[PDB]
Amino acid sequence: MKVRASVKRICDKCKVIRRHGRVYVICENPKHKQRQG
Ligand SMILES: [Zn+2]
Repeated sequence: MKVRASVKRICDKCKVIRRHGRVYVICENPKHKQRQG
């Protein structure tokens, strides 16, 4: 899975996760819930 997206942290609550060659962006703020790929 690959997409032209580079989910980066936005505020002091988002965290970039690392999984099967995949990445996620989870945060208390729902506006920062992103995921690479
Ligand atoms: Zn955030």
